[PDB]
This record gives sequence, C-alpha cells and structure tokens, in this order.
Amino acid sequence: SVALAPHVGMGLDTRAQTWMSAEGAWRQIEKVETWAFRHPGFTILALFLAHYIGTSLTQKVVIFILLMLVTPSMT
Amino acid sequence: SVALAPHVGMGLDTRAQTWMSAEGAWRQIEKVETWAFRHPGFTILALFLAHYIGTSLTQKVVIFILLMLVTPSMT
Amino acid sequence: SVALAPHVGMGLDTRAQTWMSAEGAWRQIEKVETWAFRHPGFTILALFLAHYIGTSLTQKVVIFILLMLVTPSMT
Amino acid sequence: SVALAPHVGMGLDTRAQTWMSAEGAWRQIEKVETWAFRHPGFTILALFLAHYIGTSLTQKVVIFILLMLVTPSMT
Amino acid sequence: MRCVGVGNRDFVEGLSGATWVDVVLEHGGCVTTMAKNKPTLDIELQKTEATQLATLRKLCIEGKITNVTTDSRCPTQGEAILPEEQDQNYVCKHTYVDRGWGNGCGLFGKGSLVTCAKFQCLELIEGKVVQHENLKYTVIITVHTGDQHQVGNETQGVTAEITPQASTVEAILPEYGTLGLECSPRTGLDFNEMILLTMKNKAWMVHRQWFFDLPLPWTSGATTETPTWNKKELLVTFKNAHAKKQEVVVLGSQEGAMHTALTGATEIQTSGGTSIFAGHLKCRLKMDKLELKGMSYAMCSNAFVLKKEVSETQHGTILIKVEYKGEDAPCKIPFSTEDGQGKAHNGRLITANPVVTKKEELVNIEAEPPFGESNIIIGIGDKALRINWYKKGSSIGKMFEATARGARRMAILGDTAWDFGSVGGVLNSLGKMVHQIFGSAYTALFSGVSWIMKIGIGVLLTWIGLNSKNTSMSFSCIVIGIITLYLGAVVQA
Amino acid sequence: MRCVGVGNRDFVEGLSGATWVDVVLEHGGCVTTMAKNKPTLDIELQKTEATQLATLRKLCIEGKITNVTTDSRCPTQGEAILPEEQDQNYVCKHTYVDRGWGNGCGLFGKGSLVTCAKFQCLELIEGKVVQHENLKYTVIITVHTGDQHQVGNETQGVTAEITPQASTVEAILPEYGTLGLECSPRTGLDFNEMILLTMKNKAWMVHRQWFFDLPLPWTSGATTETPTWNKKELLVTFKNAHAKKQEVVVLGSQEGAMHTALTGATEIQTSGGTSIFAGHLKCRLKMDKLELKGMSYAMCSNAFVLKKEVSETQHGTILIKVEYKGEDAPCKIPFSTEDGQGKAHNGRLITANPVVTKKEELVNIEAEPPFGESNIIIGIGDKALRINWYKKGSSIGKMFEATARGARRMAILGDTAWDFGSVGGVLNSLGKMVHQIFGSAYTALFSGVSWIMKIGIGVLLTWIGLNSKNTSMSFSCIVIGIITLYLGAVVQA
Amino acid sequence: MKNKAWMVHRQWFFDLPLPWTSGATTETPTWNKKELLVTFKNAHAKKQE
Amino acid sequence: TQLATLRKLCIEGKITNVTTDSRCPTQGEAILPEEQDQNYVCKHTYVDR
Amino acid sequence: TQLATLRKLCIEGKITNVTTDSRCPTQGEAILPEEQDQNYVCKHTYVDR
Amino acid sequence: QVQLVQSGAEVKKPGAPVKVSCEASGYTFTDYFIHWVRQAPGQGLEWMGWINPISGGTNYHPRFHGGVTMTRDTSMKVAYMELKRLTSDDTAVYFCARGRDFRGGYSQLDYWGQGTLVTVSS
Ligand SMILES: *[C@@H]1O[C@H](CO)[C@@H](O[C@@H]2O[C@H](CO)[C@@H](O[C@@H]3O[C@H](CO)[C@@H](O)[C@H](O)[C@@H]3O)[C@H](O)[C@H]2NC(C)=O)[C@H](O)[C@H]1NC(C)=O
Ligand SMILES: *[C@@H]1O[C@H](CO)[C@@H](O[C@@H]2O[C@H](CO)[C@@H](O)[C@H](O)[C@H]2NC(C)=O)[C@H](O)[C@H]1NC(C)=O
Ligand SMILES: *[C@@H]1O[C@H](CO)[C@@H](O[C@@H]2O[C@H](CO)[C@@H](O)[C@H](O)[C@H]2NC(C)=O)[C@H](O)[C@H]1NC(C)=O
Ligand SMILES: *[C@@H]1O[C@H](CO)[C@@H](O[C@@H]2O[C@H](CO)[C@@H](O)[C@H](O)[C@H]2NC(C)=O)[C@H](O)[C@H]1NC(C)=O
Ligand SMILES: *[C@@H]1O[C@H](CO)[C@@H](O[C@@H]2O[C@H](CO)[C@@H](O)[C@H](O)[C@H]2NC(C)=O)[C@H](O)[C@H]1NC(C)=O
Repeated sequence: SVALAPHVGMGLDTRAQTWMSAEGAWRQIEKVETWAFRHPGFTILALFLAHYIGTSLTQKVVIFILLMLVTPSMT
Repeated sequence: SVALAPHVGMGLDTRAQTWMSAEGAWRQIEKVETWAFRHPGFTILALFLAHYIGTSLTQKVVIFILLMLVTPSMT
Repeated sequence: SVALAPHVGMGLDTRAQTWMSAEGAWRQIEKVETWAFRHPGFTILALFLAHYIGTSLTQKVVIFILLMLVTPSMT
Repeated sequence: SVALAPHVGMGLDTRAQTWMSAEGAWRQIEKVETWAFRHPGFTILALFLAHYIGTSLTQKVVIFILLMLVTPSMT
Repeated sequence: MRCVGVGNRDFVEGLSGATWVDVVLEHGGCVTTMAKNKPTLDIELQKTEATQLATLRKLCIEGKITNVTTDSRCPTQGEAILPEEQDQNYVCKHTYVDRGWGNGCGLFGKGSLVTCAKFQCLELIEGKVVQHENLKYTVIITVHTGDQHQVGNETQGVTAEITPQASTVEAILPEYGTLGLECSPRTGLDFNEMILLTMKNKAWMVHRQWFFDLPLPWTSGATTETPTWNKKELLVTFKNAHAKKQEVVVLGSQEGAMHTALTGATEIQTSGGTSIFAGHLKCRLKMDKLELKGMSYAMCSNAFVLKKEVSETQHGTILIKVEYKGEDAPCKIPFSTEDGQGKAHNGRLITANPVVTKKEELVNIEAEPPFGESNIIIGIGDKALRINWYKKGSSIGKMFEATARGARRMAILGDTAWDFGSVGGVLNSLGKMVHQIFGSAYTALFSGVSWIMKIGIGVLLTWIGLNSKNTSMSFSCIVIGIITLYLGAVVQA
Repeated sequence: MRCVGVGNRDFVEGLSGATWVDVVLEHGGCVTTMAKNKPTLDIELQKTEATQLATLRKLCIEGKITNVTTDSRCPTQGEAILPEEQDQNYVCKHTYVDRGWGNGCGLFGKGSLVTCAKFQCLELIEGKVVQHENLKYTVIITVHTGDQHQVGNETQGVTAEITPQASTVEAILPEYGTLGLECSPRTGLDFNEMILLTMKNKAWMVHRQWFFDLPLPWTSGATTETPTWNKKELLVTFKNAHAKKQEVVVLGSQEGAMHTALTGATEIQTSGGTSIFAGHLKCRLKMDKLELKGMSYAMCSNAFVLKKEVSETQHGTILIKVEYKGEDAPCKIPFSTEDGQGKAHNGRLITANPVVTKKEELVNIEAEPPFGESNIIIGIGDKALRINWYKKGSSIGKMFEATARGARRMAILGDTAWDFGSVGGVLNSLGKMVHQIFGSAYTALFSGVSWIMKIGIGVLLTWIGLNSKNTSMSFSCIVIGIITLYLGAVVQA
Repeated sequence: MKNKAWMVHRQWFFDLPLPWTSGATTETPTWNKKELLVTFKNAHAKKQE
Repeated sequence: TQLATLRKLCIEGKITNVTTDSRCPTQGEAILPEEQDQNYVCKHTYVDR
Repeated sequence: TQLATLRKLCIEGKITNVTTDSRCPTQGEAILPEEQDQNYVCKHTYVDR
Repeated sequence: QVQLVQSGAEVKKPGAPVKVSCEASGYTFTDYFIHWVRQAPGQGLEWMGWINPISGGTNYHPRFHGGVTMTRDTSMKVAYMELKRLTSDDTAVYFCARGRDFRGGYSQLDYWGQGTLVTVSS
C-alpha cells in the first residue's frame, strides 16, 4: 500500500520538522516490538536459525537481529 | 501505522478467499523491488557488509538477502 | 512515622491487598531512577570505584549496582 | 513519597544552619542501625554473600557494608 | 453454591481413615470439599471480629508548641537551666550562642541558652493489642444444594463461631447432617506479635516491633488526663540562627508520612467493631456424621429443560441451571457424561446428589467436564437434555496451574501450608516438618528484605551458585536463589 | 528580522577582501554579520514562494464504483470478454469460477469470468511541480540599530526579493547605506527534482521519484473534464469469494495511509498562493556600501539607567536595555567591558554603534561578555552605570558547541555548509571539494536508509573496523561508522 | 468497519494503533490513546500547531 | 444471533478548541487546566522564548 | 520582593463524590460519565463476576 | 435540622470541678469539630479549644491547657467538657460551636450552642 513506502531516507533534509517526524521516528520499532511480544515462539526459531548458520558469535548476532527485524516487517 | 501490521500469519485460515489475498500477497515483494531499483547504490553496500561478515558462501547469501529485505521494509 | 522505614519487610502477609501495594511496589525504584537521571556524574564516579575495586566482572558489576543503589537511597 | 527524596546534597550550602540539620544529619544512620538491630539474620546473610563474592578483605568489607546499607534503605 | 466463581476457590477431595480432612481457611477464597459419599460444601472464613482491645501506647502525629520560654547565661559559666526542663510537659534543647557587651554580658565568648517549649500534640495514633483469649472467627458453611438463586450467594449459609475457648464446634447443616470443625485458632495468625493502630477512622495490622520502633512521640495508654509524652523532639525542631538565638518550630502533621510508612501493612476495619479481615486459620473438617440428601430418592423419570445459558467458571466447572418438567417432585437427577461416542464418564460431578426438592423451583448443578469435548446427559430416555461442552486446555496445563497455586499458597502461608488438603499422611507430615525447619532457617535470614532486594539477592545468590565448584553447595545455592526469585515475584499481595 | 534568542542565529564575523562575506541563509535561524567599522546585521531568509505552479500528475485517494458488469464462459470455451474492457473508465480482472448445469453451463469444470465496473475518484491529491525560475526568495534584513522595540521583533526589517531572473539585489537600508546581495537562487533544494503535492488544503514537498512510485491511480494532470485513470486496480479489490462468483468493492479513502506515507517529508504552506518554508539560500553579502549611523555624533556626557534586567542568550550573548537621561539626544553610548579584577577590554559589542536617538527613547545594546565574571560600564565618568554579569561556561564549552553546530549544519546542508561564513579561502575550497566527492559517494550508498537502519549499519561498520586487521580498512570502517551513527542520530530534522 | 465486517483474530484488534473506547454504547465516549490520530508539529521550534 | 460490542476504535477525527500555554525557559513545564480532561489530546514541546 | 507564585502543590486533599460502574467479562471496559471531568481521579480495575 | 444544645446553666463555688456538656444531633458528628468558645460577662469573646470527635484529639488554647479537659464520647454524640479546678475569675458562658476540618474551616463556627453560664461565688 501507500503507507508501506514512507518518504524517509530521501535526500531532502532541512531545518524544519518533517511531517510526523516524532511519531514516524519510532513506528517501525514499535511494530517490531509488538509483533515480537505477541509471537514469542518465533524468537526461539530465529535463535535456532542464527545458531546453525553463524560460525562466530558476531555472525550469530547479526543473523538473529536481521531475522528478528525482517519477519514482522514482511508481515 | 495501522497498515504496517497486516492481519497475515494469524491462525485463522479457511477456504474462502481472505480480504485482498491476491493484492496483499505480493505487496511486500513489490515494494522491496521498487525500493531496490530506486536505490541501486545500497546493493553494493549490502554486498560489502555480507562479504566481510559471511565466512562461507551460504552465510554471505543469507546476510545479503536479509539486508536487502530489511532496509526497504524498515523504511 | 517517617517514610524512611515502611512496613514492607515484615513476614506477615496474606491473600488480601496490602495498603498502598501498587505504589509502594515501585516507589523506591522510581526514586532511584529519578535520582540517577538528575545526577549523572555519580554514574561515572561509581564506574571508577567499581573498576578500581572489582577484579572480576561479577565483583565490578555487583559493586557498581550496590553503589548506584545506596547513594540515591541513603540520601 | 516526597519524604524519601530529601533535599540533601544540592549545591546551595550557606553559612546559616539549614532546616532540621541536627535531625536529618543522623536520621538515615538511625534507620540503618535500627533495621540491622531488628533483623539480625540479614547480618549473617550479608556476611555469607560478602565472603563468597569478596576475594580480598577490602572487597569483602566493602561488599558487606554496601549490603548492610542498601537493604535497610531499600525497605 | 456461595463460592462458585469466586476466583480463588480450590477443591479439596479425599478424607482420612476417620473421614476427616484438615484445611486452611484464608479470607480471600474458600474451600469446596467433596468426598466419595459426602455432600460437596463450600467453606469460607469471613471475619475475626476481635473484641476487648487494650491500648498499649499512643503515637501522636501532629503537635503544638506553646509557652516558648528561654534563658541565656553568660559565657565562661555553667550551662543555662530552666525550671521547665524538669517538667514533663516541656521539650528543651541546649545550644551555644555568641554573647558580647551588646548582649549584656561582661566578657565575650559563646554562651549557653535553652528554649523550653510546652509540647501539646493534637492528633494521635492508638496502638491496640488483641489477646488470644478474646479473638473470634466466623465460618460460613454451605452444602451447595441444587437450589435456585444460590450460586455465589454470600447471604446464604450456616455460620459457625470458633474461638480459642471451645475451638471445636459442630455446625448443624439444615438437611445434610452436622459438620464438625475441630480447629486451632492458636496457629491461625500471630496476633500476639501484632499491633492494631487506629488513625482517625482507619486502622491497620502492623508488626509489634515495627510499631514500637516508629520515630514518633509515644505515651502509655491509661486514659489519663494531660498525658506525659516521651521522645517529643521527634516533632520539634530547634534552629540556631547564626549562633545568635534559637527558635522552636513544631514540624507538623505526620499523617501523610505515616500513610507512606504503612505500605505493606494490611488494612483493617474499625467502624462496627474491629472485624479484622485478611486473616487465616486451619480447620480439621470432621465429616463423620454428614449425610447426603436422600440417597434413596427415586430417580426422576421426566425430562429437564434449560433455563440459563451454561457458563464455565474460571476453574473450568460447568454450571447447568435446569427446570424439571415432571410431576413427581422429590427425585434425584440422573446425570451422566460421554466423550467421543464413548461413555468414558471421566467427567466428575461436584454437586454430590442433584435432587429436585419441589419440581417448581428450577435446580442448578455444577459439574466438572473432561478436558476433551464431552456430551452431558441429564435424563434417562431420549427426552434427555444433552449438553455438549468443549473445555479448552490440557492436563499438563492443569498440573502447572495447580503447582503454581500450591507455590503461591506456600508463599502466603509458611510451614502450615502443608495441611491444606492433608489427610494426616506420613509423607505429608515429614514434608511439613522439613519445610518447617528450612522455612524457619530461611525467614530468619531474610526477615525484613524488601520486594526488590529479595529479587536482587536471589539473582546474586544463583549467580554465586553457578560459579561455585563445590556442587554440594552449588545445588543448594541455586535452589535457594530460585526460591527467593519466586518469593520476590510473589511478595506484596 | 532581528532575531535574538532564536537559538539558531549563527554568528558570522569577518570579511575576505573587497568587503564581502559568503553566507548561507536557512529558514530556521538567522545569520549575524558584524564586521569591523560596519553596522551589524541579523539577516535571514524569511519565506520562499512559488508564484505559478504547473500540475504534472494527479493521483486520487477516494473512489466510487458503479455500473458493475460480468461475463462468463464455460470451462473449455476460454477467456470471457466484456465489451467494456477497452473502455479506459472501467477497471476489471479475470477470474476462474466453477460452472455446471446449475450455473447454466453444459460442461463441468472451471470457467473464466471477468467483471468490469466503472471507476471515478471523488478526491485527488494533485502533485504539481515548481518551475525553478518562478521562485521568489524573500530575504528580510534588519539593521540591528539598537532600537527600543526590535529585541526579538519579527516585523521590523528590510525586504529584498531574490529570483533567478534578478538575483543580485541591492537592498537599500535606511540611513545605513545599500547592502549588496549577490545570491544564488538556483542551487537551493534542487526544486527540479521535487514535486510539491497538495493533498487537500495541506501540501507537502516530496522528492520527485517517490511521487512517481505511489501505489495510487494517476492521471495526466491536464485539467481535463473527464480524466483517464491509469492503474485503477490499486483501489478496487476483486474478491472471488468461494470461487463461484466475483464481487468488486472499493478499498476506501487512502487519506490516512497517504498521510502516514508522508512521514519524513517536510510540510509546506498552501494558504493563498503557495509559500515554501523550510528552504535554504546562499546569498553572498557584499557590504561595501554599509555606513554607520552615528559615526559623526559626539559622546554622551550623562549617566544611563537600566530599564530591564540583563539576560543571557542561548549563545552566551547578553542584552542590555538602557535609557539615556541627558539633553544631547543625538549621541554615542560609551561602552567598555571591564573584566574581573582587571580593566582588560575582553568583551566586545555586537551592536556596531550603540546610539541614542532621542531623550525619551530606550536603546537595546547587545554585547558578548567574557566567559568569566565581568562588569560592564555603559557611561562616562564615576557616575557611569556599571552592569555586573556572570556568564557561565568555558571557552572549551563554546568550542564543543560550535563544533556540534557545524556538524549539524553540514548534516542538513551538506557540501553547501562549507560555504557558510566562508570568507574567500583556498584551503576551505579544497575542503569543500573533497567533501563534495565524499558526500556524493556516501549519498549514493546510504540513500533511502531509515532512522534506525542507518544507526544499525553504522554500528556494524564500527564493529567491522574494530575487528579488521588491515589498518587502513579498519580506520576507514571506524571513521565512516562514526559519521553514519551521527547522521542516523541527526536525520529527520 | 462501516457496512463491511470482517473476522479478525482477537489479539490483533487489541494491537491496532487507533484510539479506542470501552464500547459501552455511551452518549459521550472517552477516547484512549488519542495521540495516534492528532499529530503535533513543532514547526521551527517557535510554536506548536 | 446477538453480538456484544467489546471495543470500538475510531478511524476519522475532528479537532476543535485548540488551546496553548507557555512558560519561560527556567520556569518549568507549562500546564493547561484542560490536560485532565479526557476529551482533549495534547503533547508538551519546547520552544524558544 | 514581587515574587511570582507558580506550581501550587497540594499537600492535602478531599474526595467528596465517589461513583462506581462495573461491567461483565467480554463486555469491554466500564466507563463513567464523570471520567471525562477534569476534577475526577480514577483507575481501572478488573473484578471477578 | 442541625443544632447544638448545652447542658444548662450551672453554678458552683471556687475550687470545685464543673462538667459542662454539649449535645449534638442532626448531622455526622465525626465530621466536624466542637470549638468550645468562652465569653466572660460583658467581655470579648475568647476561644479556648476544639476537639476532633472522629479521633478524640484535643487542641487546647495555651492559656487553658491542663486547666480544662474535653472528651468526645461519640457514642451519644455529646461533646463533654470539664474544668479541673474552677476559680472565681473563670466565670463566663461556654458556647460550643461547629467547625470544619480543613484549614479554611478551622476558624469558621456555625450552629453555636446557647452556652452554659457558670457562676462562681462563695
Ligand atoms: C502560656 O502562654 C499563655 C499565653 O499565650 C498563658 O496564658 C495566660 O494565662 C494567665 C492565667 O492567669 C492569664 O492571666 C490572666 O489574665 C487575665 C486578663 O484579663 C486576668 O484578668 C487574670 O487575673 C489573669 O491575670 C494570661 O492573660 C494568659 N495570657 C494570655 C491570654 O495571653 C499561659 O499561662 C502560659 N502557660 C504557662 C505560663 O504555664
Ligand atoms: C450505469 O448505471 C446507471 C445507474 O446505476 C444507469 O443510469 C440509468 O440511466 C438511464 C438513462 O440514461 C435512466 O433511464 C435510468 O433510470 C438510470 N438508472 C438508474 C437511475 O438506476 C446507466 O445507464 C448505467 N450505464 C452507464 C453506461 O452509465
Ligand atoms: C515591533 O515593531 C513595531 C514597529 O516598529 C512596533 O509597533 C509600534 O508599537 C509602539 C508601541 O508598542 C507604537 O507606539 C507604534 O506606533 C507602533 N508602530 C507601528 C505599529 O508601526 C511593535 O510594538 C514592536 N513589537 C512587537 C512585539 O510587535
Ligand atoms: C470551543 O469552540 C467553540 C466554537 O469554536 C465555542 O463555542 C462557542 O459557544 C458559545 C456559547 O456556548 C457561543 O456564544 C460562541 O459563539 C461559540 N463560538 C463560536 C460559534 O465560534 C466553545 O465555547 C469553545 N469551548 C468549549 C469548551 O467548547
Ligand atoms: C456530590 O455530592 C454532593 C454532596 O456530597 C452533591 O450535592 C448535592 O447538590 C444538590 C444540589 O445541586 C443538593 O440538592 C443535594 O442536597 C446535595 N447533596 C447532599 C448530600 O447534600 C452532588 O450532587 C454530588 N454530585 C456532584 C457531581 O457533585
């Protein structure tokens, strides 16, 4: 839909506050947190996938974080 | 917003077509493709990040795909 | 009496709701948090004191947390 | 309440004696002593915790003092 | 059914060899006790109704400073003395002030002065002890007969009064016999170690030592005129203004600070008697001479019709309200259950004997269906009213909920939580004794630890138990740490 | 418009040569130019308005649907056709449904089905690009004369119109000479790649390529009576139900979803003719012809009186409000800043020539005091009014504040910020060039990255740098990660 | 919605960023979390609209 | 047959009676008497004075 | 001199009216007409029925 | 209707305690004070103490503290008062007044009693 492609990250940055800067700064984080806390089961699956693909701890953490962020956002 | 949390992946699945099944099945993929083709520069950055974190090719591909999916969707 | 010694530690307890349980549960932690926010330099001082006395991370962490809990409360 | 956050330590010292200096100088110490006297067993518990967390004698005594100070004031 | 859907009821089933089961009766929640051939009956403690309170001492929360009189002696001389120092109605303080020629003294130097202020204290707190000799208890017992408008009816019951004098009683239920209550109020609660402090219209139960350790002036309670106070300087502040003079200022009303200092104490009633709530006691229910309502009643031969939508309580027990459409009034209801086209009869029946008393008054039955889908039949033939219920849940989930409830009971109650459903077993008694020893040793250690400090101590203790090589104490430390995490997460009810 | 206390005033001092300074003017905040022997000026870009707008594309947000039709074919017979598919007004999709003897078809199976319905948009959004040479930059230039009423007064100043047709404009200041503005209206915000849509009485400035990527049905924007909506399938939704018939309904008003999708897009005024706020301009100030008012006056021989307490601006600058009680109305205000314990003239005026114009009139004198305690004298002789002030902070504090302010200025402005206050310079130009190259390279990489995703990538880059054995690669990754974290923490102003 | 109903899983309708009510058929409702609709723009940090 | 309304979110919104109170920088937080009114929705911001 | 009072603080209080209204499970929250008033303080709590 | 009625006029010799009473009815006794004001014959009015019948706390005037005692006896809604050792000087009429609990109502008195006049002579 239209809301799925916000006008963020574009090259037009000025002094004045953008439209819904304060509200739109944390909406993605809030929705990710709500989905994660409403589907706690997927946390262990993400941990499992990260652990059997990340050879080092840094790779494990990167893959786990990316899986945690992508799945609610693809919802 | 409201549209950022679609009613998908829930446990209520029946025979009848859901509301906007055909339209809503591919909206995320379409928006990811549009963002990727409108910001081709980020592709090489994602490749760079995947290559300096993925020891094996499978880890490289997983990290690259996850970075490609997450960044437009967090937009 | 003075609020410094509330009747929270006595062994007597029951099924019924205690007087001002909802507030008194988190009153002390709220005071500690607001004191910490008001005076952030003592965080640095406690970090230094814990780092120069705690050989192990357990020792340093316990000293830091105890020292950050005493000063707002012993004031 | 408001009595738990006294106006102590704020940089407004003057030559004139402050309000309730004599009492408020020692109210905290009196509270700690009366709690440590009405609940002797916590002295044993704090000695155990300090012994099993304090490698050196100075660390042991610091942990023991901090434990016997935080708990009366966290009541 | 005075207790159905009370949110804290917990079933007790099974008796001992002498057909007795003991139970602890907490104020919040009741005990519905059922047996093989005895009528299931709701037992809930109501009030403790203490009387003849003696007042020990009277803390006083706001004072009044009157008759500020002072005396200053010249420096290099004895400390100033006022006749009001010896008077017990006055509060005085000694201080040193600077005296020169402008102040009247011949030689310069710090001089001593005193300011004796007559302490009169307006509003006070009365701390009252209750003696076990005059402690009371009211217990309402309800054999939940199949009866119209009885579900969750607090007004219906057969009260039984159990005081330390003649603790053992016998409650005469109107039709099902006489229940016996051989109980001990001595171990119900520590009323010897408690002070009832009455501030204005309210009051509370507080620990005796905590009340005696309060920073507030106190006077022995003898109902005498012009009482003599002690420790008055707790509401009087003397301020030395640049060591030239001092003045006397009363602090003010300690009511708000006293309400904040009472957090964690359980509130009480004062109007219309003491009537302490939030108590608990232990009863031994002697069901020897109880009888069911006409076990020999002829079985009902006509169909039953529903009159209210069947609703499942919090604990999963169905409530069926039926009206009998027959002409043979006194009859026992035929009740049976099925599961998946198999008469498993795994569904129990809490209401022991569903008899229709009058055939005009609709009768309601409480039943416990199986965890699967089950069809409940309340008739004999094909006219039988058939109720199918699907009870969502799992037996493992039921076991976990029961374990959590038992742990919560073992947190509210200490060593005496092992007698809730006890039938005087051997294993249960040994468990009670070992828990008594361990709980005494534990609460001796953690007496006074707060809600958050308990959690912190527990997590520290489990971290210590995880890093100790001596497993003999590593296991012990981890167990104690987990117990303390639970207690910290449960305390402050 | 003589802003003091705006908190973004951005002092600019100095002149390269031939008496001109290059400055960048932004909507939020001013610039304060104070050269030697020139009047000080508090210049800013007041508003930019587009005189005439050309509508380029008009999406629609609401939609009404009428004239639903439907044609079906038997399974093998192929695709169904309505004569109205070729009509651009109607929107429709082919679906497969099951047909049989109950549906009138002679052959069982799944048959094609198409249902075409009319479409018109009740409300529309009307994106309308701005021609880059019909702009009008309105720079308001105060004189900072020290009047009584202009301390923060936003309605006093000199207005100069800056357009690409006539960029260089000499704004004639009253009694202060003619300031020379050589501006660059063509390099501000790149309005060519912006579309400036209007919604309904609420317009916004949107980047060009995003308004072309909105999943809403557009039009040509040709102000035609009957529009031809393209990609109408985005609004109307075709539900095949149970694969037996197809029903079409409108998806509803996209106003809230579009409002959400506009987050991060700077708003804009659309009342009357459009007026673009939130813009920046690069006017270069040529102060050849700026004279002072009172260079020909004498010095005041009488005392001064404070009429309003002195206060400190967010930038450490004090403001002084004095009234001159003397007969020689045209005069000069002697002003010496005596330091603490020493008569060192360490504080400097920000009002070029503090001048009293009338006996009755008050005058506002602005002056930057030293970082320590510092007295300030406003008069001549021993009866001179002496203002005492204690500016707090250290010179390291000002250095850190200026560094952070410049970093922010570079964040919003980019390469153009190198030209802010840039008096000529050859090293400065090289820095601007290298920053241009690196900024283009960075903007290519990090375009379209979120508030949090930028911080995440910055943290990842920093971690990669810390663990990179290659010293050059490690240093590069750490340096780029730190600035990426900064940009992520400052983005979306 | 309005003449178009849907079947939604319970815990999602409780997680919609829209201001709710008790649903008590009251004449004057009390909207909770009204900040989700109205947006507060501080403009140039000089006034709030 | 019969439906019980449990919660009612809202989708459109009209706004009226805009108010505003301000304080000097050091004087602290500004208060409108209408914050305690559940009908009104509002947020605190910091502006330059 | 010329002190400007600000931020009055209540060290005491009084309650006067107290009204209660409760509803059934799965019937939503139980609102009151006095909830919108700016002089009433009140809190939501769940009760077993 | 709410009103306060006294015990009735009393006479006693010097050095004899007297117990002046004040009846209260018609309202919630525990929610208001009894301010027990005094007035000498042809002299200015003089307040001398109030009690809080919800708790029994007594706020005597500094002059009269110890010389007088006041009891609430909330069972019968009767605010008694006693004089420890009545002297010849303390001849007056003792009104009992109703006041509010809070600070604004400390010094406002409505529904006074008629006043028990106590004459002291040998
Ligand atoms: C504490 O201070 C109070 C005053 O704040 C003292 O009250 C005083 O009490 C005496 C008692 O004899 C009063 O003296 C009488 O004065 C009347 C005035 O008409 C006179 O007619 C009598 O013959 C007698 O002399 C005195 O006026 C009164 N002070 C007042 C009302 O301001 C109180 O005695 C003090 N407490 C002590 C000393 O223990
Ligand atoms: C589309 O539908 C409208 C109405 O739904 C049709 O309008 C009809 O127009 C004729 C004359 O033009 C009237 O006699 C009818 O009464 C109208 N129908 C109504 C009012 O229901 C219209 O013909 C349909 N087709 C097109 C191509 O517009
Ligand atoms: C800003 O400047 C204007 C014009 O200089 C001021 O308006 C003047 O106000 C004074 C008294 O307030 C009047 O005597 C003048 O006649 C006004 N001149 C006009 C209206 O042209 C204004 O007061 C200043 N301050 C503000 C806050 O606007
Ligand atoms: C909110 O705004 C409305 C209108 O914007 C105000 O309504 C006014 O009401 C009074 C009498 O109630 C009329 O005399 C006015 O003419 C109305 N104003 C108009 C129509 O603009 C209302 O008072 C404001 N405040 C509240 C609390 O509703
Ligand atoms: C709150 O309680 C007060 C009294 O406690 C109520 O006041 C009533 O006011 C009416 C006239 O407005 C009188 O006729 C009644 O006699 C008063 N009540 C009493 C007990 O005296 C008031 O109505 C209550 N409600 C509100 C919203 O204030």
